[PDB]
Amino acid sequence: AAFRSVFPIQSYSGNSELQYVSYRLGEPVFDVQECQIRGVTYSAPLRVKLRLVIYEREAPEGTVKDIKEQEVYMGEIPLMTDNGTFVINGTERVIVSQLHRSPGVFFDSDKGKTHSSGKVLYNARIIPYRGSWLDFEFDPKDNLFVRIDRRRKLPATIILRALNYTTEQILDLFFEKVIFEIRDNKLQMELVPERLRGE
Amino acid sequence: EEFDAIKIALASPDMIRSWSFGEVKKPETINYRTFKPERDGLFCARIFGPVKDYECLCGKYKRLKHRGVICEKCGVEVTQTKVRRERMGHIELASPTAHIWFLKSLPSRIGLLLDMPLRDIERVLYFESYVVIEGGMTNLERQQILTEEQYLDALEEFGDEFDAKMGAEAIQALLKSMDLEQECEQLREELNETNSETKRKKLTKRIKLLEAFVQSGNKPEWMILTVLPVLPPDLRPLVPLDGGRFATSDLNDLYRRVINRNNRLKRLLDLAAPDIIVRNEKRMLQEAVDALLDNGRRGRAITGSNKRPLKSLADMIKGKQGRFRQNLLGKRVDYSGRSVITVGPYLRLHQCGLPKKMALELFKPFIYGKLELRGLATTIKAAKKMVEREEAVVWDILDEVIREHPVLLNRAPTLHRLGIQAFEPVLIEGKAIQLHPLVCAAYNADFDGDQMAVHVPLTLEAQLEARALMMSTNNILSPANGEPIIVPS
Amino acid sequence: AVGRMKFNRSLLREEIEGSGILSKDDIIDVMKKLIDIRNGKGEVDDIDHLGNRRIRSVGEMAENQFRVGLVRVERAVKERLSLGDLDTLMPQDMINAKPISAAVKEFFGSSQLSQFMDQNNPLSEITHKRRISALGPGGLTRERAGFEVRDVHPTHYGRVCPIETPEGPNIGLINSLSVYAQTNEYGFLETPYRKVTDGVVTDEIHYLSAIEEGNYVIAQANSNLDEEGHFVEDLVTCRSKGESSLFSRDQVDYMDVSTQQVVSVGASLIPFLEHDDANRALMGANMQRQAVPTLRADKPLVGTGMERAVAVDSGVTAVAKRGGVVQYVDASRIVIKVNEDEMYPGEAGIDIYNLTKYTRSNQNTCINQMPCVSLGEPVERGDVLADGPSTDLGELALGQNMRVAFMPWNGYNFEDSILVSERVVQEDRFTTIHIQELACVSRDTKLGPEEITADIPNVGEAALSKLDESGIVYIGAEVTGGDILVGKVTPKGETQLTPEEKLLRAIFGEKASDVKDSSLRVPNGVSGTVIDVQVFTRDGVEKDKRA
Amino acid sequence: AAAQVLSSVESEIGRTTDPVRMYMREMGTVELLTREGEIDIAKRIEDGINQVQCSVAEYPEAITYLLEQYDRVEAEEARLSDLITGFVDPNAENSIDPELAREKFAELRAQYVVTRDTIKAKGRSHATAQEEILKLSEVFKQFRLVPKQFDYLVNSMRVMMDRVRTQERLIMKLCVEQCKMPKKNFITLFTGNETSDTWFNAAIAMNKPWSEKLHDVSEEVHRALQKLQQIEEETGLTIEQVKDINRRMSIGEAKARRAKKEMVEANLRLVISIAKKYTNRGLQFLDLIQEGNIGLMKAVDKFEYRRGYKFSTYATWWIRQAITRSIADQARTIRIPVHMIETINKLNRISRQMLQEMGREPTPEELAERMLMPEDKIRKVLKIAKEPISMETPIGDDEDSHLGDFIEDTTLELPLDSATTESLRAATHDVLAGLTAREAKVLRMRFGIDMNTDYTLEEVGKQFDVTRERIRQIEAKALRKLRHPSRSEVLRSFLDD
Amino acid sequence: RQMLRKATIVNAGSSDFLEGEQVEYSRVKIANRELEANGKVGATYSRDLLGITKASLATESFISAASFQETTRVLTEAAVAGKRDELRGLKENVIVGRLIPAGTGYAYHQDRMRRRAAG
Amino acid sequence: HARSTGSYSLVTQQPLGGKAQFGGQRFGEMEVWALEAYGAAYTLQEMLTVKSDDVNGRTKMYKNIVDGNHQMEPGMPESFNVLLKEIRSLGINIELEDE
RNA sequence: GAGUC
DNA sequence: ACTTGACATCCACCTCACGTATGCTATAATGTGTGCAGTCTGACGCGGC
Ligand SMILES: [Mg+2]
Ligand SMILES: [Zn+2]
Repeated sequence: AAFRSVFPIQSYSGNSELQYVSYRLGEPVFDVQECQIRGVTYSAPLRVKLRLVIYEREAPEGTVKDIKEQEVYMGEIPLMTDNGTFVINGTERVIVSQLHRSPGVFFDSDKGKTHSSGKVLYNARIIPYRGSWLDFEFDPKDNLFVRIDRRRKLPATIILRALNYTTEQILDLFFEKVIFEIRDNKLQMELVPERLRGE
Repeated sequence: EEFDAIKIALASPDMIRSWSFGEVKKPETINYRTFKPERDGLFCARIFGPVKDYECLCGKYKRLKHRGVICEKCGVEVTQTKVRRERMGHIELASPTAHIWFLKSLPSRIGLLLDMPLRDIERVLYFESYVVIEGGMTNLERQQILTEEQYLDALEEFGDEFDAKMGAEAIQALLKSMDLEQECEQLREELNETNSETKRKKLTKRIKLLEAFVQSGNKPEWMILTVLPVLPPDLRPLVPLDGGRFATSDLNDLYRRVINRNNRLKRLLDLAAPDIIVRNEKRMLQEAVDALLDNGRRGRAITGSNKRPLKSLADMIKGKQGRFRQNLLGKRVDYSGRSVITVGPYLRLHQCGLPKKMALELFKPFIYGKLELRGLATTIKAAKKMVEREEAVVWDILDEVIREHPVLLNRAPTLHRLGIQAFEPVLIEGKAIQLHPLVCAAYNADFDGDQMAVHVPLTLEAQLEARALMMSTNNILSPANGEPIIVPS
Repeated sequence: AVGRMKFNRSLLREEIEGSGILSKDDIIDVMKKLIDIRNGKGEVDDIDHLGNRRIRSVGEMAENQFRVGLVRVERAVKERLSLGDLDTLMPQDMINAKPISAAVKEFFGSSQLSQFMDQNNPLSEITHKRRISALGPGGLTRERAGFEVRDVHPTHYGRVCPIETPEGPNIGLINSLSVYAQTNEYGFLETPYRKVTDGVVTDEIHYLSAIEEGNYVIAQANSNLDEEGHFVEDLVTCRSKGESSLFSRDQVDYMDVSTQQVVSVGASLIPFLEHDDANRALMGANMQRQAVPTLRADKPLVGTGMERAVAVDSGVTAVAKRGGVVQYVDASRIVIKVNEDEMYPGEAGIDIYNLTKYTRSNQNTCINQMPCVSLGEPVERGDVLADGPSTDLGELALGQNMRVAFMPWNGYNFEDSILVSERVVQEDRFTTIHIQELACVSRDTKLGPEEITADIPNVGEAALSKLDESGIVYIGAEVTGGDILVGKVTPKGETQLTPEEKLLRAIFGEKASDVKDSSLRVPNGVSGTVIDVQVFTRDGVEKDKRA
Repeated sequence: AAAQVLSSVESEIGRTTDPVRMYMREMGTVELLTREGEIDIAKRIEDGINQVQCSVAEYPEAITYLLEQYDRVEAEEARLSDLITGFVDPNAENSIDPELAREKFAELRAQYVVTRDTIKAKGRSHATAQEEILKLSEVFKQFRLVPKQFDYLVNSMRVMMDRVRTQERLIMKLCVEQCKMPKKNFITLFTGNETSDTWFNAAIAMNKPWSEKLHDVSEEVHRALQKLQQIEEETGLTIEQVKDINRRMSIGEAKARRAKKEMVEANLRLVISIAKKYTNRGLQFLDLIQEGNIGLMKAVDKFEYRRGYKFSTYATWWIRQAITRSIADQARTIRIPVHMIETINKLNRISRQMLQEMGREPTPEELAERMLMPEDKIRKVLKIAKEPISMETPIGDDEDSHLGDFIEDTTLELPLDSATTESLRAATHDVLAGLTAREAKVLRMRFGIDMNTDYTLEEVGKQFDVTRERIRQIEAKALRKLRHPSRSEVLRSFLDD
Repeated sequence: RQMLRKATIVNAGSSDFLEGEQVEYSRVKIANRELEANGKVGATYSRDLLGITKASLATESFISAASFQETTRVLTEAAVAGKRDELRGLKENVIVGRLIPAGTGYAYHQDRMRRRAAG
Repeated sequence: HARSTGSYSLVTQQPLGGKAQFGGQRFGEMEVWALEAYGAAYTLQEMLTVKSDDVNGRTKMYKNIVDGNHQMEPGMPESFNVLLKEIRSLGINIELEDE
């Protein structure tokens, strides 16, 4: 997962590149009991096959110049025991499972929550794995504000302006337009029945 | 030194000069190889006193025979190390810095005296905008904020009588010039006429500050600091861990960076540097002083090498882990012991079971004393060696000292006064202490691993108060209800 | 994958997977759902729903921390890629290791989720390994925590045991996984259930997540089963969508496999849980965790059957890989000859079990394995061959069983105080095994080399006699408080004595060299048997004869 | 089109406390004129320096000073170093051969003598003599003095101006603040006469009964004119030319000061980039960039436009130097000198090599070999390497302990220890009384027993009456006495101390 | 009784009273008795109620107050006023390691009090 | 565990903490309050001085106890001096009034 | 991390 | 009981060697680099809006 996310690692000039092939776990340098004795961390070597490829500037993208490759040592990775334990400087340690609020969307309501009035305050929370946080909430007079990286409160509409939506496109996508024909001196709406709903 | 009363007032830079026994010029602490303090450095013995009892730096003058002999070469007085607990040093800042507490702590005395809101003063101090000190020219008045562009377009036309500046220096100046007496009178008359009720409360507040200030005898210009006093070194010590490692106080880090920046200040003054870099350096100056006093009260908190906050002087005072709550209203104590509680059915009301080895240690000194009276111990050194060899005669005499000595039992929580009570303790071997069943209710104690402490009233008066006022037997009725507290269950 | 799945299910989309970055349409549509709820089209999702909370195992934690090492390394990598010459310099000269190993040691070493194993007993270990914390990075704080999150959420059913959490401030934060419960791919907790096809209880097992659980209608384990077919009662007892009550046979969709699936492991071991209030129940589980192995293992007479599984899984015992016949039995080695049926034509059929005997646990406890079977005996795959300390033949043996009588004694049993017989001492039951580690450390300073010697100022031959050549304790020595274990000497500075001490030195005439007694002594109160000694010499300095 | 943008953004600045943001904003005003933009100002530097050097040439004491200082060093046999290394240093637009020095000095002395007789003849600067004076001023200009000794020369003028200003300030305070005489009238008379006292009484000659009551402080008033008039004698420069030189030398100096500022500003941005390259959690941002600034100052001052090479290249090294040397200087609690510092650099950079090549940790032996020195110095440097640790480091996993709560103080003895101390002294005096008069007093002062001062064996002998060795035998006798167990039963318990 | 410790004056005697100033209820009663028996200008007062925190922060002793909470603000108050603490109460003595003005210490403490009366 | 006298704290000069150091147990606010309710001034002062931060006091009282005196002879809390100097360092003038 | 109420 | 003579030991004080402090390196390099973790509790007083 990590490898493909970053790789392949391309240089500035667009002619040299670093590519990832595959990895290998060695046999552990130090055994279980022994590491216990000397105060060592129990680990295996990780060695990874990496290839340096060089394009030419002048020839279009001719990978025909230089191809160098090898297996480099990238350090020792702590190994797990047969028990499911870990050897940490000569003492037995365990990593505990961790509950958190899962990334995605939280639709939260503040029932009472705040106010003498006792007004209903709705907030959807945007939780990533990795990155800053997003909060959308209702102002007391029903106006929509954003907390960006919960810094403070400003108008939601501005964001869509940044995404190059004119006020016209905004209201189009949100609200439902109604056709208002003006003929002679009479004004006539294209009305759907279930808009009179309790009118 | 026996005193009646203590006064607290605004300090003057010159008073700091009196306390201070020398100027701390260098950020360095000590020489890495020769572990002596450096020159005019933070632990310099020339200023703060000699580290070792009756022995100067270079080692010319050791011995009791020498007192007060001030070493010609090194300049250190030969005396008690104890002085390093009390002699203060001093630092001359070339830029008068503002005192953060007087500014950033609400409502802020500076702001209230000047009738000036926060941002104004801030932008002044930080060098974001200029301000009018005093104009012979009627055009502008006290406390006028201007931008870079407004200062030049206004200085083009006039000048001479026109005084405006930037920073803590300017604010210091505005403080000296302001007439406290006059302003008292001004505000009195305003209040005597239309008194918008809310506005009137603020008018009262300002006048009370002023009168309080002039009665106390404190001068406003003292809010701006020129001299910084430096804490005695023993109070911010530097010591070696046993493993070879060193631990030093965080104040010393802050102090060090304070000195660093201050020295670069002096350098850039000498250079006559462009004022942009000058202001930038003075901002850092204030950063370090303000971080020193109260870190994080300035906004951006300095972190330690980890990520955890560097702990400032103020923090040492205020916190619950600060000196008041950890070291002042409560403390670590001698002559105390502790362990698990267990039943004593045979114990009578005023008695408690006290484990041998605990008691042995508890009453060590009394042992030694009475050992020398009966001559059973040649001297005290022999008495120690006797105690370590645990002879049966030791116990006989221990018992005799312990006779009619009442000792104190404590359980957490100490809810009401009966959380601590006195008993005649009687020795039992075994490692658990025995308690009377009747008093379990008062302590809210029960046998399933609760731990209790025991203390020794040491003086005759202590023993007295324990047996009379604290004795279990004397206090049966609850301080709370009129009813009996020590009751069966 | 996680964020994407839950996000797409929040707005009622269709694609399961997605790209990491937020596509612009997503943003608009959620603001739509906010405006919806403000009008009343849809309603609010709960913070504490088990579908709204996700768990991190090992790999995903590892994943994240590995990515961080990578980030820093990327700055370095892209930097050195452009300066130098492209042809003659190779990949191996490019690559740094420091920050990789740094990131790793930070995770494993610095993390608060990484802790000392609880090795009081097999129970503590096994339980502690499956404990689940709400704290840590990206997770809840003490002040940030009100009532809602700490209290009992209905979704914890069959997933987390409700009754295993530390008392005091951390209560509600840390909980034990229930028995049969496991994590799906996504890091959501699932619980297994039996399918019920039109009234008939099948043998088919289906794991459901919290989300999926919210949908269907499931009968409790206690409902009575009609001859491996249908139900006893025409109106039956079940739960669905977070509430409980009555339904007819035909409406029955699913069912619990066993009662014990609601309970954690520790709690499962307590027998008549049914008759114990949860207040004390909770305390019970915690108590088990603080129990200590005596030497003698007496099998628990009143168990839940679960003691066999507990033992087996703890993994402190030896289990038979192959089965066959036992060739050699030692209180140190168990060697086993395999069934010819199972035996690989690759290697020989000889399985080896060197047993671990008498080592030091973290809590000062003793770690002692005892072989269970006898010589030349038959065993099969998965037979219990040697027991850990608190284990009998197959079973968890936390302790021992005694004849107890309920009644008052002359105020010796007052408020839960315990009266015990001398017989307990006499029979050596509940005699604890402790193994403590003591250390001695020889360095060098400006004051000169500290070293290890038998020579110490002003001590009797009492101490001298118990020491070897180098100043070392003899193996098997019986030692008490005040006794010196390992001799050490440290260089003193100047001795500036008071005038009185100057004269006295002269008078008795023992000058005494410029040295300090640094020797390691037995702390007072504790006393016992030096069983083994280990030494770590330096690489530079020459070895001691003891060495 | 710069400062007015600062204003709109500073209006938005919601009390922006970050000095980071403030500095970046301000330096953002100043753009960098490139190419010869810098060299524009380089020209102006050189012109200012030369103009004030023309002033030095015109001032007589300059040549007298030069010859006098040379003569001091030269008189002591023939030293090439010290004061000769400080002066001279004539640029070629070296180990100094006495041959060329004797030659180069010759023509200046020729010109000295030749510039004398013409001046006196008729006028100080009558036409012809003004032509020859210009010729002498061109001879001096050919030299460029080393800045150190040059500063001392400007201090021979600047300080003179300060004495001028100071003495006038005293006169003006005494006259204007104590008496009250129009400075307006002052202008004309002071310029017109200078040399004679005609002005004083000409002023009083316009009546005004205030000039009448001046008798009381008359003895002080014109006598203070003494100090002013005396400075004239001492220097021998005429008032008219004094004025011209002061102001125009002030001109030269001010050209340079106002200039350097421009250079600094346009290269501020360079400092920032350079610093941030080594802003590794080693010191701290602000600290480093301030030091970087210091490096830039160096660059501006030593840079010559004559080199014809790019500014950025040269300055880079000055600022980098400032940064590097400054971490070494400050940073660490224990200050570490430079050569030590660089050895440390070697350490960690080769650590990486050896760790990867050998496989694991670098043991001292192999490291010793690979770095070209003896093992001794390896282990030494190893332990010295470590920095100070936080006193209030939370070692309490729960904020139970700031490591201060571990600290034990060996300085203060226990009350147990004090018990040791007091009893021992008491016991000593008790057996002291058992000793025979003079014997007791001997030991008492020999060891400063109950006497602060322990006199040594010879000093004891001085007080007694000569004899040193007799006291060594009294010593053996007193030892014998106190070894008696009957007396030392009290002393015997301390046998184990 | 501790909560009603302080009062606000509407109207002066001959002292430093005035409009709205808040002083201890006991000190005001002092003025009462002296003035009314001799005549002099009276004071109209209103009794003021201060819960817990307020009452603690208003006490004579700034050591007491500073020991409680709000160390920062306390210090500035006191420093500016030039306040003088005579060490009357419990906590004051406590922190100085002095004998309490109560119980055992009351007999001896009134002894010390008459030592302050004698100059 | 139990302590008579042993290793003391560096800055405040009180006994260190826990059985770990052979430390003296901490006497908290609440516990102090107990003594307060009784009239008991001397025990209080013991806890305040001879048992904690007064070096001269504790040492002197130890040996007087060993000389069969049991006399108190109070001193001055070293924590108090610590406190004083920190106030001076933060730039506020605080001084002990003579009677 | 666990004990006490 | 005390001084002389001889030698032996030790503390002082001055000398020699390493430690310390500073200056220069001249292709060109120039507003961009840190850094994230704080968070949502919770009733409250105060100040400001
Ligand atoms: Mg209990
Ligand atoms: Zn000296």
